[PDB]
Amino acid sequence: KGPVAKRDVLPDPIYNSKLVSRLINKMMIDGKKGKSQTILYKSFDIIKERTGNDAMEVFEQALKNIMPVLEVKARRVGGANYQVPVEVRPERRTTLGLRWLVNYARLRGEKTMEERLANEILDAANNTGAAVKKREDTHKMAEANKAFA
Amino acid sequence: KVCYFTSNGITHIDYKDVDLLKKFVSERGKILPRRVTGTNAKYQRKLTAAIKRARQMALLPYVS
Amino acid sequence: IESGIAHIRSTFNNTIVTITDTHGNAISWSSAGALGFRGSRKSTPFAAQMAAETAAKGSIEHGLKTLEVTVKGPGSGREAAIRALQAAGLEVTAIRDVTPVPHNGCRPPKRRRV
RNA sequence: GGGGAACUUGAGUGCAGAAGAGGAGAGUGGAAUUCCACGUGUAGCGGUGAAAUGCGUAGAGAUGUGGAGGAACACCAGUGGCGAAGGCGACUCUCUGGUCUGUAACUGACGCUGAGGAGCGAAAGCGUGGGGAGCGAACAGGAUUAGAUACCCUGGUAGUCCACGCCGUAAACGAUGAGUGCUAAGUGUUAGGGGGUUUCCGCCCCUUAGUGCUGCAGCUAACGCAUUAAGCACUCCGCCUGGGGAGUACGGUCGCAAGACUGAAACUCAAAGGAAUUGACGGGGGCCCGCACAAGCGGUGGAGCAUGUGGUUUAAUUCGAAG
Repeated sequence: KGPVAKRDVLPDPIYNSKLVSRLINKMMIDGKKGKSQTILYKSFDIIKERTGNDAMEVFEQALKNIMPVLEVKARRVGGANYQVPVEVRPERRTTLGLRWLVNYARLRGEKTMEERLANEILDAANNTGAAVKKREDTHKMAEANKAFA
Repeated sequence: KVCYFTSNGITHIDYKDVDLLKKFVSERGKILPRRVTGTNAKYQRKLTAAIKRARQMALLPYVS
Repeated sequence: IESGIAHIRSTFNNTIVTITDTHGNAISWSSAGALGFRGSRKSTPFAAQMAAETAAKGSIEHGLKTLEVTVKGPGSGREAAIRALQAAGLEVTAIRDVTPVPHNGCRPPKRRRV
């Protein structure tokens, strides 16, 4: 066995910012192609309308808000199944936070997908959202069991 | 490896001589073992006899 | 109340912390159970570390600066709390490894696997 | 074999040293555990894989003092030493046993073994009188479990200790009886003695007696033992003759008792066993692998239907397949 990894959804190499990185590539982890690259790219403009600024900035601001920095896994010891706090790798951070946004977007429930997702992006740009809610529950769980190393 | 008593050629302890007993007990009051004092096996038992006698006589502490 | 002595027991289940005066007069104390650890978690070094700074906080407001610590029994809390003291801003002048070591004492309890 | 006269190597005595938890009696001392009173002292302490019983606001635990007691003597401590064996470790003293070394002054075979007999003989156990800190059968409570009369936790009676008697057993083992002589070495270590350089230290060579570790020949069925023989030999004693039945039954001798020693049989089986060999397996160890597990996706069973199987059903529901 051994470590393994890959990269994809790559934007262009040079003169590339994160905003156009996503405006041409990235994320889209909702299903097959189509119904993504669509039901998206339009979520951003509705929040260009809903906020008087660049609709991208709120995206990674809400992302920063959702990012955890500790979490906890399960280990078998004696007969207790202690919950052991651990850290998060730089890529594990992004994948899991993005995952939380997408799954809660498809859980919350309103008229339709793109307004659902946009409302959560702003509810995570502000620090009152469902995904952020799970973020602080994982966090309080973790440093409530900080003792276990 | 160096054997202090046979090196300096001295006979039995003469327990009153409390000066070298400090050197042969640790600062904690623990009596040092052969592995560190390097003294001869026959003399070590009469050593611990002498230290025990003087310890009872309160010339060396039981614990420091 | 400038100088004192901090005593900590390092057991396999708990770690108590208590401070006293050179005249052997207590001021304040703390413990893993005092803080809220109930199970085996009391034995963790973290619990003793927490105990250390609550003891320090109960110490400062009475105005004691210099300490020297006596540790009793073997346990994981040996290293945690002692450096937690200086992490709490205090100054511990000596470390004393005083534990009851009987020459023969009393016959210990039976074995754990019979 | 008997008798007489020698002799000294065997066996002892004397002489000079050496060592030792060798034994019995008296006293003495240090760290602790517990309890008690006292100061300070807030909220839990204790405990296990988690927990719980327990102890605490009637102030615990913790922490600083002072007492009270009973048990064992930390490091020194070492496959070290002593003892015939059980066993024997703090210190001092009183009494007392045995051993080794060098001698050559003494006696001159005074030696070995030993059925019965006698005495010792760990721990538990018993009797009398004390003592009782801790530990702790029994016993209670709390856990675990389907159950748990246990493993775990909190208590805790008898015992554990002392004086005098009794029992006479242990895997009382080196699972190897005692004594004597001979048979390659190497290597530690304990108590000595002699010598070569110094009567300095410490360097080495011989040398007895122990006490380990490797290793020839030899023995061994294999392991392995191998000058501390399980080798080569001689004396004396004890013990064995297939496994159960059974160290039980009966009868005796002991014991207050528990029980101990002596110790059949009928019946029944063709095996029971020792050591080594190869696989298997372990809630054994050391490595390594696999969508094996983690880390993700989407599913199965909840509904309807398609199909296969079990059951039932028939006249037949053709037979085969069954982790």
